[PDB]
Amino acid sequence: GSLTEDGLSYKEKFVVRSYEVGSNKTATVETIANLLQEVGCNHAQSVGFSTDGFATTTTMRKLHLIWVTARMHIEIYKYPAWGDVVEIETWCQSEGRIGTRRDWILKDSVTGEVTGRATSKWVMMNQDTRRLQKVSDDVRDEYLVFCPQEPRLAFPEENNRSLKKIPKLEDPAQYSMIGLKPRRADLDMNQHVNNVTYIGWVLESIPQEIVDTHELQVITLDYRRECQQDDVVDSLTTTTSDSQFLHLLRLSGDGQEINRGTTLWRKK
Amino acid sequence: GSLTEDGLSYKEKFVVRSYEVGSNKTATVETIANLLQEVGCNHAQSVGFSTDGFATTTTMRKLHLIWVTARMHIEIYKYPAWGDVVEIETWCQSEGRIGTRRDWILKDSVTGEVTGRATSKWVMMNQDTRRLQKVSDDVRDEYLVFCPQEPRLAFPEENNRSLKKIPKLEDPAQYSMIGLKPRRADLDMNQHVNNVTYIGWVLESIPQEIVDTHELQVITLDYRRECQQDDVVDSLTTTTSNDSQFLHLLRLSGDGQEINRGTTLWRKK
Ligand SMILES: CCc1nnc(NC(=O)[C@H]2CCCO2)s1
Ligand SMILES: CCc1nnc(NC(=O)[C@H]2CCCO2)s1
Repeated sequence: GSLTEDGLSYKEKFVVRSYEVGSNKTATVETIANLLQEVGCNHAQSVGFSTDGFATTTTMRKLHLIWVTARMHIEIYKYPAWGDVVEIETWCQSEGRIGTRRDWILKDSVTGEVTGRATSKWVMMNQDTRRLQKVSDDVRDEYLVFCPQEPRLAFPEENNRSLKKIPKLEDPAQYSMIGLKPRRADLDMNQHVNNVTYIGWVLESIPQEIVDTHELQVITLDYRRECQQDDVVDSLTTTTSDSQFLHLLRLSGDGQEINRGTTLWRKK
Repeated sequence: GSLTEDGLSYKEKFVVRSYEVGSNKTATVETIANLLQEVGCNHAQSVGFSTDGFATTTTMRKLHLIWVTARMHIEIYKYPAWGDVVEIETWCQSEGRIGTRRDWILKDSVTGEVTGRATSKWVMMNQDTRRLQKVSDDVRDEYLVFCPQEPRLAFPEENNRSLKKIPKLEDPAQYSMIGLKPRRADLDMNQHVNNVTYIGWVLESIPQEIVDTHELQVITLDYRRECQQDDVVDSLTTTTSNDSQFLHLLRLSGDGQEINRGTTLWRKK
């Protein structure tokens, strides 16, 4: 993998591994989300960022500032099969004072066809107090030299699926998965729970019958609070409709919300 | 990756991914175990076996027979870091009428140094009734043409760590992790729980303080029963011992039915 000719985006190819496929003989949504995170880290390293979960840059590290995700939106049209080669292109962009946006384009390396696309919103915050102090003009200069100056959006459509307000799930939930805990495989270098784990936990409340008759097409997820290593999560789901669902992840005890989102599934 | 010049073993290189590393800034033991399974699958495809995790041959598929693991033994001397290139060499061998043995050698592609090695015992079994059976002549001749004829062992030593009898953990356990469940990421094409998941569940009862002051050197695990998709596991551990050793036990919560038992040896950083 490497930065493109203009240095304003990053490309990388991946072969789909045998342990990365699920009950469809094709890659799982956690494999796809993991591959997005991998190409995002390699892009951050190729431009001088911190390589950890946050692409910190200088003066941000001086002020104990980190980039945290607020929203993840993934759309998949064709899940790659075992042995397939998938090319992913990622790029960074400034969203004024609110934060950053990271986009991805998934392609089949054989047919050159777009088989998926993703978008994410990142907010700036203090690593210790966790307060979203997204105020810094000189910090914006250190990352802008790596972003395309003209807008380049994976989902360009005016007021699309990635910019929709997600409501809160009313109790009782139609489907649920209680007692979900992270394991050592789900933790990073600083022992924080991987962003891809939350996606997998959201889908643990989808019934097996839906997974056996449908394929996941769209997933919009909002990150409200981070799940600690010793925390326990409850996954909630209700059919809002193709099939559509409303999701909610909360701490098993107090019922403190960590995530909320929507999923759209298609018949096979 | 490809079969070697003689066609009796398989080699493959892997770059360590960012999501594959843990608290040590190096690959997790589940990443290592996953890479062994990946090169094992590619070796099985390159010689004509099934790629569903059972390495099934023509006659085996006709009689509803599959290959299932009975023991896993992994030894790691240096965990690869993010961005490192690790070369793994795997090969199969017949163990008479008991079953098969699959071995691995892990090397750093830069220094050519051996940074790990693994061994596994595989028994033949009816896919449906789960009854183990002795390897017949028709089946044996179909897989022997892919195994080296002279013995090639990753752990050659006379009475090594990979052929030791593992005892059963007496209650109460010193450490424990209750309510472990598999997720959709842990299931294969036929919805069976991945063999690497059991290794991760065994290590969930090791205290965080041991993980923060030591690195896992050896792991011997025995597979007694398979955990179903809707099953829940209890992980048990007791210190048996610079180095630290433990005894492990995985069992179902609703009955205490054993699925795994093993030993782990850790060394100071
Ligand atoms: C879908 C899950 C994720 N996708 N991407 C992730 N992370 C990243 O791309 C890197 C670059 C920004 C800092 O972290 S998490
Ligand atoms: C450590 C976990 C595993 N290591 N290896 C595994 N599987 C394999 O190598 C292949 C060989 C044919 C059967 O499956 S499971």
